[PDB]
Amino acid sequence: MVKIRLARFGSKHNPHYRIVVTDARRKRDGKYIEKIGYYDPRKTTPDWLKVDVERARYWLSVGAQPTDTARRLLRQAGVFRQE
Amino acid sequence: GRYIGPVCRLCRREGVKLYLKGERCYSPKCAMERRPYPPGQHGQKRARRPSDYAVRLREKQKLRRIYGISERQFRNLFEEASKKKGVTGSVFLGLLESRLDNVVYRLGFAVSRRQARQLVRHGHITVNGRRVDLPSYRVRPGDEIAVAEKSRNLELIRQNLEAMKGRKVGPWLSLDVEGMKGKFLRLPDREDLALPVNEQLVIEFYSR
Amino acid sequence: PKKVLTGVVVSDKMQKTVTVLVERQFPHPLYGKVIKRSKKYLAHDPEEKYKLGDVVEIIESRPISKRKRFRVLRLVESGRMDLVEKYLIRRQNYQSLSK
Amino acid sequence: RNLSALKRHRQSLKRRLRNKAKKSAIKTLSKKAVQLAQEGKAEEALKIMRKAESLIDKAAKGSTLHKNAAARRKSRLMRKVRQLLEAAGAPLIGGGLSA
RNA sequence: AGCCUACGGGCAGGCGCCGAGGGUAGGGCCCGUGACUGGGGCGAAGUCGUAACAAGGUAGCUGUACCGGAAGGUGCGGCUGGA
RNA sequence: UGGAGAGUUUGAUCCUGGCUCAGGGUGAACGCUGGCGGCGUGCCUAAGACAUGCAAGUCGUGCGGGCCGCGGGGUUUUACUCCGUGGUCAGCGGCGGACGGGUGAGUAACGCGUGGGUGACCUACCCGGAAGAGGGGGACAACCCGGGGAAACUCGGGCUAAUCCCCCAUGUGGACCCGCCCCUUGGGGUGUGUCCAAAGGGCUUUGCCCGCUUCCGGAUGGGCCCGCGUCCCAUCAGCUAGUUGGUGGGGUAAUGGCCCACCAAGGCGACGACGGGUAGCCGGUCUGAGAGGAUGGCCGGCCACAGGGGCACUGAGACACGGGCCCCACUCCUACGGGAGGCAGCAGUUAGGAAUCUUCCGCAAUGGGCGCAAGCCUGACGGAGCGACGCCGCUUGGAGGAAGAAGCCCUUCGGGGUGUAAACUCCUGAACCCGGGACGAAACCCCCGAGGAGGGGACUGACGGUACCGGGGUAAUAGCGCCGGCCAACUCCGUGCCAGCAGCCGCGGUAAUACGGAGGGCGCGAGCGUUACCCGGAUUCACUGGGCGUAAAGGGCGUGUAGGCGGCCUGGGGCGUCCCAUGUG
Ligand SMILES: [Mg+2]
Ligand SMILES: [Mg+2]
Ligand SMILES: [Mg+2]
Ligand SMILES: [Mg+2]
Ligand SMILES: [Mg+2]
Ligand SMILES: [Mg+2]
Ligand SMILES: [Mg+2]
Ligand SMILES: [Mg+2]
Ligand SMILES: [Mg+2]
Ligand SMILES: [Mg+2]
Ligand SMILES: [Mg+2]
Ligand SMILES: [Mg+2]
Ligand SMILES: [Mg+2]
Ligand SMILES: [Mg+2]
Ligand SMILES: [Mg+2]
Ligand SMILES: [Mg+2]
Ligand SMILES: [Mg+2]
Ligand SMILES: [Mg+2]
Ligand SMILES: [Mg+2]
Ligand SMILES: [Mg+2]
Ligand SMILES: [Mg+2]
Ligand SMILES: [Mg+2]
Ligand SMILES: [Mg+2]
Ligand SMILES: [Mg+2]
Ligand SMILES: [Mg+2]
Ligand SMILES: [Mg+2]
Ligand SMILES: [Mg+2]
Ligand SMILES: [Mg+2]
Ligand SMILES: [Mg+2]
Ligand SMILES: [Mg+2]
Ligand SMILES: [Mg+2]
Ligand SMILES: [Mg+2]
Ligand SMILES: [Mg+2]
Ligand SMILES: [Mg+2]
Ligand SMILES: [Mg+2]
Ligand SMILES: [Mg+2]
Ligand SMILES: [Mg+2]
Ligand SMILES: [Mg+2]
Ligand SMILES: [Mg+2]
Ligand SMILES: [Mg+2]
Ligand SMILES: [Mg+2]
Ligand SMILES: [Mg+2]
Ligand SMILES: [Mg+2]
Ligand SMILES: [Mg+2]
Ligand SMILES: [Mg+2]
Ligand SMILES: [Mg+2]
Ligand SMILES: [Mg+2]
Ligand SMILES: [Mg+2]
Ligand SMILES: [Mg+2]
Ligand SMILES: [Mg+2]
Ligand SMILES: [Mg+2]
Ligand SMILES: [Mg+2]
Ligand SMILES: [Mg+2]
Ligand SMILES: [Mg+2]
Ligand SMILES: [Mg+2]
Ligand SMILES: [Mg+2]
Ligand SMILES: [Mg+2]
Ligand SMILES: [Mg+2]
Ligand SMILES: [Mg+2]
Ligand SMILES: [Mg+2]
Ligand SMILES: [Mg+2]
Ligand SMILES: [Mg+2]
Ligand SMILES: [Mg+2]
Ligand SMILES: [Mg+2]
Ligand SMILES: [Mg+2]
Ligand SMILES: [Mg+2]
Ligand SMILES: [Mg+2]
Ligand SMILES: [Mg+2]
Ligand SMILES: [Mg+2]
Ligand SMILES: [Mg+2]
Ligand SMILES: [Mg+2]
Ligand SMILES: [Mg+2]
Ligand SMILES: [Mg+2]
Ligand SMILES: [Mg+2]
Ligand SMILES: [Mg+2]
Ligand SMILES: [Mg+2]
Ligand SMILES: [Mg+2]
Ligand SMILES: [Mg+2]
Ligand SMILES: [Mg+2]
Ligand SMILES: [Mg+2]
Ligand SMILES: [Mg+2]
Ligand SMILES: [Mg+2]
Ligand SMILES: [Mg+2]
Ligand SMILES: [Mg+2]
Ligand SMILES: [Mg+2]
Ligand SMILES: [Mg+2]
Ligand SMILES: [Mg+2]
Ligand SMILES: [Mg+2]
Ligand SMILES: [Mg+2]
Ligand SMILES: [Mg+2]
Ligand SMILES: [Mg+2]
Ligand SMILES: [Mg+2]
Ligand SMILES: [Mg+2]
Ligand SMILES: [Mg+2]
Ligand SMILES: [Mg+2]
Ligand SMILES: [Mg+2]
Ligand SMILES: [Mg+2]
Ligand SMILES: [Mg+2]
Ligand SMILES: [Mg+2]
Ligand SMILES: [Mg+2]
Ligand SMILES: [Mg+2]
Ligand SMILES: [Mg+2]
Ligand SMILES: [Mg+2]
Ligand SMILES: [Mg+2]
Ligand SMILES: [Mg+2]
Ligand SMILES: [Mg+2]
Ligand SMILES: [Mg+2]
Ligand SMILES: [Mg+2]
Ligand SMILES: [Mg+2]
Ligand SMILES: [Mg+2]
Ligand SMILES: [Mg+2]
Ligand SMILES: [Mg+2]
Ligand SMILES: [Mg+2]
Ligand SMILES: [Mg+2]
Ligand SMILES: [Mg+2]
Ligand SMILES: [Mg+2]
Ligand SMILES: [Mg+2]
Ligand SMILES: [Mg+2]
Ligand SMILES: [Mg+2]
Ligand SMILES: [Mg+2]
Ligand SMILES: [Mg+2]
Ligand SMILES: [Mg+2]
Ligand SMILES: [Mg+2]
Ligand SMILES: [Mg+2]
Ligand SMILES: [Mg+2]
Ligand SMILES: [Mg+2]
Ligand SMILES: [Mg+2]
Ligand SMILES: [Mg+2]
Ligand SMILES: [Mg+2]
Ligand SMILES: [Mg+2]
Ligand SMILES: [Mg+2]
Ligand SMILES: [Mg+2]
Ligand SMILES: [Mg+2]
Ligand SMILES: [Mg+2]
Ligand SMILES: [Mg+2]
Ligand SMILES: [Mg+2]
Ligand SMILES: [Mg+2]
Ligand SMILES: [Mg+2]
Ligand SMILES: [Mg+2]
Ligand SMILES: [Mg+2]
Ligand SMILES: [Mg+2]
Ligand SMILES: [Mg+2]
Ligand SMILES: [Mg+2]
Ligand SMILES: [Mg+2]
Ligand SMILES: [Mg+2]
Ligand SMILES: [Mg+2]
Ligand SMILES: [Mg+2]
Ligand SMILES: [Mg+2]
Ligand SMILES: [Mg+2]
Ligand SMILES: [Mg+2]
Ligand SMILES: [Mg+2]
Ligand SMILES: [Mg+2]
Ligand SMILES: [Mg+2]
Ligand SMILES: [Mg+2]
Ligand SMILES: [Mg+2]
Ligand SMILES: [Mg+2]
Ligand SMILES: [Mg+2]
Ligand SMILES: [Mg+2]
Ligand SMILES: [Mg+2]
Ligand SMILES: [Mg+2]
Ligand SMILES: [Mg+2]
Ligand SMILES: [Mg+2]
Ligand SMILES: [Mg+2]
Ligand SMILES: [Mg+2]
Ligand SMILES: [Mg+2]
Ligand SMILES: [Mg+2]
Ligand SMILES: [Mg+2]
Ligand SMILES: [Mg+2]
Ligand SMILES: [Mg+2]
Ligand SMILES: [Mg+2]
Ligand SMILES: [Mg+2]
Ligand SMILES: [Mg+2]
Ligand SMILES: [Mg+2]
Ligand SMILES: [Mg+2]
Ligand SMILES: [Mg+2]
Ligand SMILES: [Mg+2]
Ligand SMILES: [Mg+2]
Ligand SMILES: [Mg+2]
Ligand SMILES: [Mg+2]
Ligand SMILES: [Mg+2]
Ligand SMILES: [Mg+2]
Ligand SMILES: [Mg+2]
Ligand SMILES: [Mg+2]
Ligand SMILES: [Mg+2]
Ligand SMILES: [Mg+2]
Ligand SMILES: [Mg+2]
Ligand SMILES: [Mg+2]
Ligand SMILES: [Mg+2]
Ligand SMILES: [Mg+2]
Ligand SMILES: [Zn+2]
Repeated sequence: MVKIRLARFGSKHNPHYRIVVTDARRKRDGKYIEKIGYYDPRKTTPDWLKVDVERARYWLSVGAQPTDTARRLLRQAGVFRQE
Repeated sequence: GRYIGPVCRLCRREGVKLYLKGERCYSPKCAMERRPYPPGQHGQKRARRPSDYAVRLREKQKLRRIYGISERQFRNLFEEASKKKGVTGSVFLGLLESRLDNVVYRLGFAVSRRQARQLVRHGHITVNGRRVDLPSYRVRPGDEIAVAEKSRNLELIRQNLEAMKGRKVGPWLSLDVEGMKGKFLRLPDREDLALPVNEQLVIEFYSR
Repeated sequence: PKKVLTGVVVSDKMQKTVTVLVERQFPHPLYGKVIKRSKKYLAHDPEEKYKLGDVVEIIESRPISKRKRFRVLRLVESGRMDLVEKYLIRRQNYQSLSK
Repeated sequence: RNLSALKRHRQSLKRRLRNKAKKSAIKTLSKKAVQLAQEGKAEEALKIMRKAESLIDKAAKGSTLHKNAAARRKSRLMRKVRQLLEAAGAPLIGGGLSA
């Protein structure tokens, strides 16, 4: 299926991640459908996370099982939250 | 590495008092006042008509030697000077002057740009409170070049301040000997520096 | 959109097929001067309608055969043998080469 | 050294046979139909055709013959069965055909 | 003739088409090599002459032809880059 | 935001003209030397052959069984078996093994790139909409028995389970023939006829969950098709029988000469066909003022292949690297009947070469497979190891110190140089020691609420006792190229067309700043030089931006084919050309 997950960037020991939608079979750092938001795993700045919640709701709408620790970053941005 | 070898031999090459010593360079010699001629057994014979190369070459020899810097780091800056949109000639110098090992000299905590590097690499310095031992550190505007806390009480540090008392300092700089700190105010304009080098030749030489 | 272009029919021999010659102008990518080149496509003519000397529009279409991947969209005019002249004489000259 | 991919190989062999069996009976049945379809018969030329049209889609359930490839078989079957009867006959017994 | 069958059929097997490649025959291109032979280049001093640069001591050059140890000579035209 | 030139044909001069050098670059290698770190990077050759270890499995919540361990009995008691549960081993069955990882052989091609086409197509798993699951029957492994075999494995005989195979029904629907309308390539709807569905399992069981069947849509991933772009030789000029098209068929998910029968005589080519040589292509990369040239390593996308070659099976998907069958080559086993194997996966070995790494640590993180979950596997990955291979940062000290040590070198014997250099005094404190010591890691999971949205709580770190912090603390590696001109840094001696230098011009034939050593000097500095190759200079293939009276260069002269080019006025179209917008890049 199409999945929403993370992709490594930034040097060795200095990880970053692009939360992105790609085909499950793709390579990790490989070409992807669309970048939604980044995420610093160490918070070296105030901007240690971000999510284009507009389209994120979209892919879940068109079905797109995301990772576990990918869903996590989505709960913090609370794409699922509604009240 | 720096010119760890004899220093006063360099001044004797451009027939110019290159200030790179300290107390002595203001004595009766940067080694100069007794030997206004090049080293080696020769030299003090009838000098040779310098070629366009000879000149433009040695002009660059001064500017670098002045900051006791390596050819590597040196040309990297000149090239970088070429990248940013502005008068490369002068721009270079400003970047060249934003060196931490040089700012500490301009702030006068150190007798020479060499002593300045040692003090810096030894961490005796600090920017905006945080410590720094990288003499290449690009000093930003508004940065506070302060002497490290446990460093203040040192004798050598004091003596260089006992000389920076009252006596003015760079117009793009502010001393504050009381707090034993300092301040990088703004990137110098061409005139604010008085280097014995015509920066235009140094550009020319960088074309081969 | 299905690509389309016009050209002169210059072969009626085949059954339910015709040959269209199409020119295109474009500048030399180093020498500017606009230059012309040409190509022949195999058009599908199921009604055996279009004849020699016809200027016609053809359209990128479902593969009819090995070389046929176009269909004759519509006619443009009949009298155009003048072009068929230049094409044939071009083929005439090849004789005066190989030894 | 011995990956248990054998489980996959032994399985395919069983698979191969089933498909081989379902598929072959498809062919031999269809032949009976076309033979009788031309042979003027129809009281059963169509009766046979049913077991065919059936066995096709039934095989279609399984991973055997699948997709519209199940349809082709049916089309290229009864489409020809009907015509073979057009050699004098008229839609007799209620075959899978609508008049 | 064997096997399975809910007997309507299936599998096994047999034959045919095509088929990796193997074999035979004759062609094409390319590379290496070959007694010997043809000219070419290079050379600090060789043998023979002295054709060219001065009217080069028969003005030169040239296409062709014939001839001569060798440069070359001569015939027929041509050129001036000769007079 | 960019553009420099020099030496060399002469007695000298101008010009043409070739050679040559300074620059930048590299997956480099070689020599001499070599201290610390960080991020990168490392078989370009034989797509040669490989020991060993690991690199793809997973679900007991699909099914029965061997084994071992725990607890109990159905029985008033008992053979023992029934029953509950954990583990293990295979088997049956499901999902994945077509992703991931490696290599450039092949390929001059719709292979790649770029923009489009499909009314000519498929899409496992995920997401949305609708409907449905009634009854009945069967086989084969495991296991039991007997046989053959060295082994690998194998034959026969008998039981049996299921989400395995099968028949009948229900047909929301879908498939097919034919007919009708819409639309218009095979798109949508409708009618009669016929054809096809389903599987159970688990718990807290009157209900929720994971599944199962049919159909439409979505998302994603593809197949095929087309315009245009993509190397050298024309001393390769003609090429073509499935060849070009047609009718009907076979095959596929699907078009097509893909494949076949029949018919027609076509198709391609100087706008370079056919042939030969070479090559994976691109984003990009190196150089250049740019236009241009050169290139495709690491990284991402696409293609191709898995010792050579062919083939199909299974499957949503493959002609499948760690699946299958066959031939050839090679390796090993053998009881000579027969049999096993495939590193261009991670390490490592051997061969070749000028040359290219540890048989390391770990699933903690990210990512992938299976599963309800717990969790299991993962040489993808996350790290560490080795090599100045590259880029970057850093150190071998800082201040003071003679009208100037000794030594060595030169000398007009007065002196000059090395040289503030050292010695010396002072200061700082790489290394080494002491203590503390992570970020990377909050989610699956647990309770409240409903297993949802929302909240709260807990476990988990290979690197690593690492980075970084605080404390204490020793002045503690410098080397290489050059010094006639270009090109810049000079003297002494030895040598004597010998020894040797050399990129060009040239140097040496007893007075060499050109050979070798020394003193001194210049340029770089943990590097410096050399070889190779690319761009530059080269404006020396010149579009930007060159020339042809004598320097190389006008065809011996005509006629003319294609092509190239084309006068003055008006009008239509709007291809080139120009502008805007938008998609794409
Ligand atoms: Mg040094
Ligand atoms: Mg500006
Ligand atoms: Mg065809
Ligand atoms: Mg056709
Ligand atoms: Mg010929
Ligand atoms: Mg079959
Ligand atoms: Mg039969
Ligand atoms: Mg048969
Ligand atoms: Mg019909
Ligand atoms: Mg058979
Ligand atoms: Mg035959
Ligand atoms: Mg054959
Ligand atoms: Mg053959
Ligand atoms: Mg054979
Ligand atoms: Mg043989
Ligand atoms: Mg032969
Ligand atoms: Mg020969
Ligand atoms: Mg020969
Ligand atoms: Mg001769
Ligand atoms: Mg020759
Ligand atoms: Mg001689
Ligand atoms: Mg001679
Ligand atoms: Mg003569
Ligand atoms: Mg003479
Ligand atoms: Mg005469
Ligand atoms: Mg004469
Ligand atoms: Mg004469
Ligand atoms: Mg003459
Ligand atoms: Mg001549
Ligand atoms: Mg002559
Ligand atoms: Mg004659
Ligand atoms: Mg004449
Ligand atoms: Mg005359
Ligand atoms: Mg005359
Ligand atoms: Mg005369
Ligand atoms: Mg006269
Ligand atoms: Mg700029
Ligand atoms: Mg230049
Ligand atoms: Mg010359
Ligand atoms: Mg010369
Ligand atoms: Mg000359
Ligand atoms: Mg001369
Ligand atoms: Mg020149
Ligand atoms: Mg240069
Ligand atoms: Mg090397
Ligand atoms: Mg070596
Ligand atoms: Mg060497
Ligand atoms: Mg070495
Ligand atoms: Mg060494
Ligand atoms: Mg080192
Ligand atoms: Mg570092
Ligand atoms: Mg590290
Ligand atoms: Mg190998
Ligand atoms: Mg091992
Ligand atoms: Mg069990
Ligand atoms: Mg369990
Ligand atoms: Mg389940
Ligand atoms: Mg059991
Ligand atoms: Mg058990
Ligand atoms: Mg046990
Ligand atoms: Mg019991
Ligand atoms: Mg039990
Ligand atoms: Mg497998
Ligand atoms: Mg497989
Ligand atoms: Mg695949
Ligand atoms: Mg070719
Ligand atoms: Mg294309
Ligand atoms: Mg593309
Ligand atoms: Mg898959
Ligand atoms: Mg599933
Ligand atoms: Mg899915
Ligand atoms: Mg789904
Ligand atoms: Mg829903
Ligand atoms: Mg049943
Ligand atoms: Mg029965
Ligand atoms: Mg039963
Ligand atoms: Mg036995
Ligand atoms: Mg036995
Ligand atoms: Mg045996
Ligand atoms: Mg049995
Ligand atoms: Mg049996
Ligand atoms: Mg009913
Ligand atoms: Mg039904
Ligand atoms: Mg119905
Ligand atoms: Mg209905
Ligand atoms: Mg009608
Ligand atoms: Mg409709
Ligand atoms: Mg039914
Ligand atoms: Mg059922
Ligand atoms: Mg089933
Ligand atoms: Mg149930
Ligand atoms: Mg769809
Ligand atoms: Mg979609
Ligand atoms: Mg498509
Ligand atoms: Mg093209
Ligand atoms: Mg050519
Ligand atoms: Mg011929
Ligand atoms: Mg021929
Ligand atoms: Mg045929
Ligand atoms: Mg057809
Ligand atoms: Mg064909
Ligand atoms: Mg056809
Ligand atoms: Mg045929
Ligand atoms: Mg041709
Ligand atoms: Mg060609
Ligand atoms: Mg050509
Ligand atoms: Mg060739
Ligand atoms: Mg190749
Ligand atoms: Mg420009
Ligand atoms: Mg280019
Ligand atoms: Mg590689
Ligand atoms: Mg990289
Ligand atoms: Mg690559
Ligand atoms: Mg192959
Ligand atoms: Mg192979
Ligand atoms: Mg599958
Ligand atoms: Mg299949
Ligand atoms: Mg398929
Ligand atoms: Mg393959
Ligand atoms: Mg393949
Ligand atoms: Mg495979
Ligand atoms: Mg295979
Ligand atoms: Mg392999
Ligand atoms: Mg393998
Ligand atoms: Mg062998
Ligand atoms: Mg054996
Ligand atoms: Mg085996
Ligand atoms: Mg390996
Ligand atoms: Mg070796
Ligand atoms: Mg472990
Ligand atoms: Mg993991
Ligand atoms: Mg993890
Ligand atoms: Mg893994
Ligand atoms: Mg390491
Ligand atoms: Mg290492
Ligand atoms: Mg090295
Ligand atoms: Mg460095
Ligand atoms: Mg010192
Ligand atoms: Mg003195
Ligand atoms: Mg002395
Ligand atoms: Mg000494
Ligand atoms: Mg001297
Ligand atoms: Mg002297
Ligand atoms: Mg000192
Ligand atoms: Mg010294
Ligand atoms: Mg003391
Ligand atoms: Mg301290
Ligand atoms: Mg502790
Ligand atoms: Mg943590
Ligand atoms: Mg934490
Ligand atoms: Mg988390
Ligand atoms: Mg609860
Ligand atoms: Mg809260
Ligand atoms: Mg916790
Ligand atoms: Mg806690
Ligand atoms: Mg820890
Ligand atoms: Mg760890
Ligand atoms: Mg410390
Ligand atoms: Mg202390
Ligand atoms: Mg200390
Ligand atoms: Mg020391
Ligand atoms: Mg050192
Ligand atoms: Mg060095
Ligand atoms: Mg050098
Ligand atoms: Mg020298
Ligand atoms: Mg002497
Ligand atoms: Mg000497
Ligand atoms: Mg001496
Ligand atoms: Mg000699
Ligand atoms: Mg030398
Ligand atoms: Mg001489
Ligand atoms: Mg001498
Ligand atoms: Mg030299
Ligand atoms: Mg010596
Ligand atoms: Mg020296
Ligand atoms: Mg250096
Ligand atoms: Mg070098
Ligand atoms: Mg070279
Ligand atoms: Mg070049
Ligand atoms: Mg030229
Ligand atoms: Mg050239
Ligand atoms: Mg020539
Ligand atoms: Mg001439
Ligand atoms: Mg003429
Ligand atoms: Mg002419
Ligand atoms: Mg002629
Ligand atoms: Mg007009
Ligand atoms: Mg345009
Ligand atoms: Mg646009
Ligand atoms: Zn001085």
